[PDB]
This record gives sequence, structure tokens and C-alpha cells, in this order.
Amino acid sequence: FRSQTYNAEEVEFTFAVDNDGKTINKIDIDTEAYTENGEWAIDFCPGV
Amino acid sequence: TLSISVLLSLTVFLLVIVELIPSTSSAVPLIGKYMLFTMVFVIASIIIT
Amino acid sequence: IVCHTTATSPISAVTCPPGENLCYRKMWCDAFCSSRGKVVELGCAATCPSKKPYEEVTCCSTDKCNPHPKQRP
Ligand SMILES: *[C@@H]1O[C@H](CO)[C@@H](O[C@@H]2O[C@H](CO)[C@@H](O[C@@H]3O[C@H](CO[C@H]4O[C@H](CO[C@H]5O[C@H](CO)[C@@H](O)[C@H](O)[C@@H]5O)[C@@H](O)[C@H](O[C@H]5O[C@H](CO)[C@@H](O)[C@H](O)[C@@H]5O)[C@@H]4O)[C@@H](O)[C@H](O[C@H]4O[C@H](CO)[C@@H](O)[C@H](O)[C@@H]4O)[C@@H]3O)[C@H](O)[C@H]2NC(C)=O)[C@H](O)[C@H]1NC(C)=O
Repeated sequence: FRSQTYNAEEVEFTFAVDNDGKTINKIDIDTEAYTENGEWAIDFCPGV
Repeated sequence: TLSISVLLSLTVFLLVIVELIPSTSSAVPLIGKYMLFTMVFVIASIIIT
Repeated sequence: IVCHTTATSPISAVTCPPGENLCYRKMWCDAFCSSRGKVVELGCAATCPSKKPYEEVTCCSTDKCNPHPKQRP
């Protein structure tokens, strides 16, 4: 993901902060409502 | 000749079957279980022959 | 016993039906935990309700021991 228009000195990205005060540097999943794919399972999903 | 040609026909029909049955990997389909049963039955019959 | 319940809108304190006494609060996260926090479920049961691997369940017998996280007992 990136901004199509603005450079690093115009728009700057940061990760959202969880309600517990921890940075969510990963793809979030609704573990109670997500359903695994019929062919692939997800192990890790870090963000940088 | 009989057993191996039956096996060949079953393989061709498996090539047919793959067009019809779902390619899901979550669990073995009942039709897939029956197909595997038939294939193993043919193979065992060939061994015994 | 009297426990808070989420069956009614808004949450209200309702006396347990006969046969059940324990208050409980179950909370687990969903896709909207980004800003809204964990889901909240309130009710009464005859025994400490079952817990899913991702769901935290709390059980208490005291009065008003299951309020909403943003409200005091
Ligand atoms: C195929 O899959 C689908 C899903 O994929 C599945 O769908 C489920 O089907 C089952 C039954 O088949 C459903 O279970 C029923 O759900 C009813 C709905 O309950 C919800 O809504 C209630 C809102 O109405 C009241 O509340 C509002 C404000 O709260 C008020 O304004 C209204 O006037 C009204 O009073 C609400 O009460 C209820 O809350 C309960 O549950 C939540 C948990 O989410 C909990 O926090 C609360 O404390 C409370 O317990 C909920 O939000 C429900 O009414 C119905 O109740 C039956 O069982 C209860 C016992 O639990 C009895 O008391 C009652 O008399 C009824 O017999 C029951 O629970 C389920 O909700 C569906 N879920 C989904 C996601 O669709 C299909 O079943 C599947 N198909 C097959 C064939 O299995």
C-alpha cells in the first residue's frame, strides 16, 4: 500500500494502535467470524 | 489385459470426473471416497491376479 | 440473582429466570476491534457458560458483578 499522489514529505503512514495500546503491525482478522479458505491456511501476516 | 484395460478406462473416467467434482481440499468428498475405493479395488484385483 | 443482560436494548438488569443464578460476561474480538473494542455479551445462566478458544468468559455470583466495561458496578 502507498499513496498514489503524495510523497513521504506530504503523507506519512503509521500503524493503527489497538484499544489495549499496542501497535497493530499486522493484518487484522475477525477470528470469531473469519473462515479459512478451502485450499490455503494463513500462518503469519506481519506488516512493515 | 482385462484388468489393466479396466484400469485404463477408470483412469480416463477419472479424467472425466475431475471436470465435475469440486477440487476442495477441506475434506474428502463422499464421491471422492468412492472413487478412491474403486481405484484401490482395481489395484488390489490386479495384484491378486 | 439479578444480572445485566444484552438481550434487551439498551442493556438492563433483569432477574434470572428460575433455575439459573450465576451472572456472566463474555467478551471476544471481531473485525471491528480496531476502534470499537471487544464484543460484549451479558446474561444469566445456571452454570458458568462454555468458552470458545478465542472467547474470554467471566462468571460471578455477586450482585451487579457483570456491568458494561464503561460503567461502574
Ligand atoms: C444457518 O446458518 C445461520 C447463520 O450462518 C444460522 O442462523 C442462526 O439461526 C439461529 C436459529 O436457527 C438463531 O438463533 C436465534 O437467534 C435469535 C436472534 O437473537 C438475536 O437477536 C435478538 C434481538 O431481539 C430482541 O432484542 C432486541 C434488542 O436486544 C429488542 O429490541 C427486540 O425487541 C428483541 O427483544 C437478541 O435478543 C439476541 O440476543 C441474544 O443473543 C446474544 C448473542 O448474540 C446475547 O448477547 C444476548 O444476551 C441474547 O442471549 C440476539 O442478538 C434469537 O431470538 C433466538 O432465540 C431462540 O433461542 C433462545 C435461547 O437462546 C430462546 O430464548 C428464544 O425463545 C428462541 O427460541 C435464537 O437464539 C441465530 O441467531 C442465527 N444466527 C445467524 C448469525 O444467522 C441458521 O440457524 C443456520 N441454519 C440451520 C438450519 O441451522
